[PDB]
Amino acid sequence: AQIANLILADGQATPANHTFVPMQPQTGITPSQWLNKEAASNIGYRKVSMFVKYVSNGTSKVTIRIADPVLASVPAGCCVDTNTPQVAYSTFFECTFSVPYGATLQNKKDILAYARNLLGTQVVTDAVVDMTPAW
Amino acid sequence: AQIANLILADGQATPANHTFVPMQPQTGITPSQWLNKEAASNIGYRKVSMFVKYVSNGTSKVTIRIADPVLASVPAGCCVDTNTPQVAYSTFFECTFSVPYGATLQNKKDILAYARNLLGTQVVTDAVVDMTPAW
Amino acid sequence: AQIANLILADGQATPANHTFVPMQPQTGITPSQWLNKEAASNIGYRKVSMFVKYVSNGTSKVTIRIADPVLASVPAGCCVDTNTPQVAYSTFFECTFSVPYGATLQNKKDILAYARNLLGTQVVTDAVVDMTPAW
Amino acid sequence: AQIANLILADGQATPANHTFVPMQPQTGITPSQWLNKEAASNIGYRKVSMFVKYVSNGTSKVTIRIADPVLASVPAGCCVDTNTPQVAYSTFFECTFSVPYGATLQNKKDILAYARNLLGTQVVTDAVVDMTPAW
Amino acid sequence: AQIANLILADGQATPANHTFVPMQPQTGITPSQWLNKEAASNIGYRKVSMFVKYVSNGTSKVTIRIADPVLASVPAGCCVDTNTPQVAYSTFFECTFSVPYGATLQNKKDILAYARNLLGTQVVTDAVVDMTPAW
Amino acid sequence: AQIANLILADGQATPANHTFVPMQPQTGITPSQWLNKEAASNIGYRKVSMFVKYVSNGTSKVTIRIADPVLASVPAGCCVDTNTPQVAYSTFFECTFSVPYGATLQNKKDILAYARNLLGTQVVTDAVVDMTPAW
Repeated sequence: AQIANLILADGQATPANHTFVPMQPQTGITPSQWLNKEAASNIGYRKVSMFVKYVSNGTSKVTIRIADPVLASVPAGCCVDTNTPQVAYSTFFECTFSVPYGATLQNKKDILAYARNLLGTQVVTDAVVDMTPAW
Repeated sequence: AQIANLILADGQATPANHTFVPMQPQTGITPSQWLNKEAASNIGYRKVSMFVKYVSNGTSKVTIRIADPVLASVPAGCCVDTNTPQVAYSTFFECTFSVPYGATLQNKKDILAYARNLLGTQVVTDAVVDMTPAW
Repeated sequence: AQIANLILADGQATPANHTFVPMQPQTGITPSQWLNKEAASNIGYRKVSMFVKYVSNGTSKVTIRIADPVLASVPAGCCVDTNTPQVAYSTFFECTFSVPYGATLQNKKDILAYARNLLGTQVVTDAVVDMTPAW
Repeated sequence: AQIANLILADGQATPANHTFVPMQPQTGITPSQWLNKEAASNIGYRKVSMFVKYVSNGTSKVTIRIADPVLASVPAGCCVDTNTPQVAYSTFFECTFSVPYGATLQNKKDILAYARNLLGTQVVTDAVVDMTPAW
Repeated sequence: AQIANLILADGQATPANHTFVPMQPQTGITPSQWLNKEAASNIGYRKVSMFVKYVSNGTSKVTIRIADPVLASVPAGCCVDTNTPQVAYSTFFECTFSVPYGATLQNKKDILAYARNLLGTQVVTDAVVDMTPAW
Repeated sequence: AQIANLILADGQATPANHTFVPMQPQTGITPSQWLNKEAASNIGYRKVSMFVKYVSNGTSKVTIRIADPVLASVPAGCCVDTNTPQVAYSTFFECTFSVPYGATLQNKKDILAYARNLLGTQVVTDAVVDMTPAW
């Protein structure tokens, strides 16, 4: 997988696809990372990043983080320098897969599928969106 | 979501549903958690735990961790006992959603969808199974 | 040479081509490296790494190292874990070309050819396989 | 393999064979080594040397080094004592095979072939001759 | 922009394309750099290098330098060996684009075009080649 | 080269020629400089300046800088009088040619052409406009 564009669909009544241009690939410590480039200021750009640490005799790790910021919009007549905008708040998602040495390709398939199916579960969607726990 | 059984499909040619009995609900200090209860050994049970920390003025946090013990993959010569480190004989997935107070319902839906679509992406599938990163 | 797949033939009666997926390109500090990705275990993957340090006034250096884990050869009684030293359960080949600044293109071609012909020589083949030196 | 002459072909449009007389064989610490005996002075002679350390319970090692020097030629009318010549620069190739105890003859064949095929690869010839990396 | 070959036309009656093989991609402090690979010795290789510092809130900076070295041809008198070359002199071009936070994309286009056209201008060609100012 | 008008094409879908009336000829330390004269206030005038330091025995130096300022449009809130304009920001381009004593006239031509073509290159256009490095 050479680095290339990334297309992720937001959650709406009808999802609309959002595109992520690559900015830096994975070499050494630095992780591969993409930018959305949709917001008004350079700071509102939504970003994704990933790093695949392959440990030949040890615990390999895949780390992913997704950042969705929302900029601070002030009334139009008001005066805050547009050259200095701030981020009001930003949602974050951070996950890490930990795969032992000597794990079967089937074990890797297994855990990937468990993670994806769990995040697709009604209890998980319920918890993240409505803030509703499993009581 | 009252705590109840949880059904997650493994990754195979034909995926097979695996069931998760609940063990305890979510409390203020303990996270809700389930158990696979398939393998004969206490070790081979697969666990899934989740916790929804609501912060009425601050960053709420949903935390999820999935553990799949792969003892089949362990060589016959290696002995597994209480002192064997967990991260050496089982696969793990850990994610955390961070949701600031004042996030629109649409922001919550958005980040849930971004996470799920990203883990569905081919680049992620390729990186977790074939260990191949984005270079 | 943009980094791309690498195909190396093993030594058998009928040699069998083995493919090497690229993992990361060559950077100023990290060397370009590939992976075999054949054996089921993370350990059994065979790696090949290379780095070309250009010294515009001095001794440039090309460095290559090849690692073939032979876990089949390990006795059943011996356990292999993170603490097992690498050089005990895998074969290794490490070479370094040192090219001074001001070397004619013909000097570079020359030493490449001398190295390749020497490793092709029967004395080298005999010494590496049958452990028999030149006495 | 008793020590005997060595014939290595340089890299040219049409390679021309160069011969290496043996000077010292491998006994104890001292490695087997051959000399080209083609250059004008005794210091320009190109040399090859090899050592096969057989470790019965441990990591056996085959070490090879090839030295191609180019002497310093000064204008004929100029006066530098011909009894005291210097080497302007010299190219070097150094490789080490590391073979574990208990490695199959097939594993030894394998790694020898991987090394030879890799040094024969277009990316390797490109890197050593043109100073071109894998980017 | 993944790093790839770079083709630049020299200044002649009829310009001739010169190719620049990459040596180093930009990562951290280390800047992207390409080499000409035409002169025989490792020194004569011409070098182009660039570094893009993106400052998310501030003055971002693109820095570029072009180095055209010419090897010295010594006379008989000084008696430096024909084989050890030295660089006589080298022409240098070093530019820096400063792009502030609030800059329009059209502004970025504008200034790049002004720079290119100004290096095209008769006044600049006159000044750089004949050392004649604009009096 | 007596100082005279200077015409430079802006970067647009269709470039439009912009004229630069001279203000100052190069004399002593004071460098030649031209002004755009398009924005209404004396501040918005864009400025091009150049200085040719001919060093009869040493490294001669041509220095150039292009300043593209954009006037600020204030909102109603801060209540700076409509009549007093302020400069919001300005893009800057600054280059320096270094020509050593022994440089061939062909070498001067060469480096000027390399600079112009490199500012033409897709990598540089990409980097300056989208702040994307050559990774």
